[PDB]
Amino acid sequence: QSALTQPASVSGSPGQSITISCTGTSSDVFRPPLVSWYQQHPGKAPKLMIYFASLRPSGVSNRFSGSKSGNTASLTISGLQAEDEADYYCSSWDHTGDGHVFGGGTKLTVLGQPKAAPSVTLFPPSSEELQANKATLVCLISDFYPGAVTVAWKADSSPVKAGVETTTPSKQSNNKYAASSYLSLTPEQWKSHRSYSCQVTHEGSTVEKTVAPTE
Amino acid sequence: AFTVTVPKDLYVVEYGSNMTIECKFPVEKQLDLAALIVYWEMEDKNIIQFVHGEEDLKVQHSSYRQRARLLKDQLSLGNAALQITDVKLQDAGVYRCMISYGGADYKRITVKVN
Amino acid sequence: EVQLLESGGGLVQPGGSLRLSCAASGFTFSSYAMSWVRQAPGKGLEWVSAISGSGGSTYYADSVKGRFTISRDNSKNTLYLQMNSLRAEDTAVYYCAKSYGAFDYWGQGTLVTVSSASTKGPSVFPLAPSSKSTSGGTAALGCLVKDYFPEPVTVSWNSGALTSGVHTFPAVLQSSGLYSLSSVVTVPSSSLGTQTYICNVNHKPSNTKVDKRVEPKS
Ligand SMILES: [Cl-]
Repeated sequence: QSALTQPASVSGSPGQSITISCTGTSSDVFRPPLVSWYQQHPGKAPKLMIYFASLRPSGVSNRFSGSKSGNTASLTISGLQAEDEADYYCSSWDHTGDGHVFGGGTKLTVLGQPKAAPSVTLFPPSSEELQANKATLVCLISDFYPGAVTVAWKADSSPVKAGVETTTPSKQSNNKYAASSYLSLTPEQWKSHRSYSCQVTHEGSTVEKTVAPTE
Repeated sequence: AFTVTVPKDLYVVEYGSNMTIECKFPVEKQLDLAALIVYWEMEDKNIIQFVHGEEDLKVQHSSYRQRARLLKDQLSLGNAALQITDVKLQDAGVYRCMISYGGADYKRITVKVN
Repeated sequence: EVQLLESGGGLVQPGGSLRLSCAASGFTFSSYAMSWVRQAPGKGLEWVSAISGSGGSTYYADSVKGRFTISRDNSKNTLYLQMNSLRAEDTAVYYCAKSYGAFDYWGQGTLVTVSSASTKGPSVFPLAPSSKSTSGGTAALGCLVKDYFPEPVTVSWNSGALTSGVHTFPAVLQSSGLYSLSSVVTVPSSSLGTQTYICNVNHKPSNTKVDKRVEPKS
């Protein structure tokens, strides 16, 4: 439970201002003139955006500015761009002047993004895997937006609910999404069907791929 | 426990005169200015930014331009001294020094102008 | 340029010990206070510990007091975090951070997993390109990294020579408690049969390094 409090998420149209607030739970944890802000992109380390509530390090875009008022600190992003989608964290020095505390983070969403259909690639079990008496169907889903899909597997017309493992969608560098689904089957099951299908539905539009033992 | 102290929390200054306000911070005799950050502000207006051993005047607020300076000879002694020349009525208000030198702390100083 | 390289992470059983190290360069190490900041998978940043430039003063978050010890070697420019009596709650990516008014530089982090589950290296299988559906333009081939624990695995192509068009998917945590991922690359369909494609899989927790040659099926 983070000592500093910020919004869980913030959404906004591009080419527009957006402000994330930071506040404390006491004086021993939150001192506005000593507030820092960090940007963190998926799979990357945090980056210092503002320090001492309003100071901007060398290299940070002039679109990022910070301010304070009362027992509150704020991060303002001017002229919102798609690359600004990241998690933002505030931090403050504690009462001692040696320790630190962080806010719980804020996920920034840039709402302009156009819809993108998923690109689906389905792979049959490799011959090497079949030799080890195992079989896995690999369904790779990428470049879709928004980040919500539903995956359904078919054994030549019949829905398959057992042996399926699907990831939750994750944000890619281009701000689109990726996800993957895996179907585990015995080599006997793979050879006892005409084919298998991975069917992905995205915003009421279905994209299906089919693979067979002889294809 | 990094602590910044002030010899005086209130200064009464005459219009047109020069004023020097101070914040003190702990020095360990082997002073490294590459680790020291000194920031002076008055009502959200940037006055001084001493970072990486250099005064960054590129961010100085208009009124404090060419009138405000940090006395760099005092930094080695653990003193952040802001000198403002030709004091104006608009210079009256609450000033704050934020110093980082390992740890970090801040103090407020009020200025009254006659 | 300023560099902070963390090392020492991996799988630890609960109650076990681990030492992380951070090699710093590009700055006068002894002039700056240093910190360790951690982040549990999918969660926020948590400050862990700080140490003054000389090493004479150490500070800890209440959650790690009496179990973790921060230290530094100002001649080798190295920062350490000795972790003892590890708990499942300590599972996180641990970052090394330089303190200068704020954390101006961060390392890339090292993953620490505290669990009673045993390590298991992955099995690697090629995802052969469809020479059955060739004569188009672009072909997709891959590498299936199956049934490993704990995270992470790194995947490269042709020992780092092939980077363009590579997509390595995030792992799927299955009901077995094991992870599985795939890495794909799209290449010109005219290249197949002439160009060699090899996926290099590294799973440091288990000491597994596998090179797998991906050939068109036919
Ligand atoms: Cl914290």
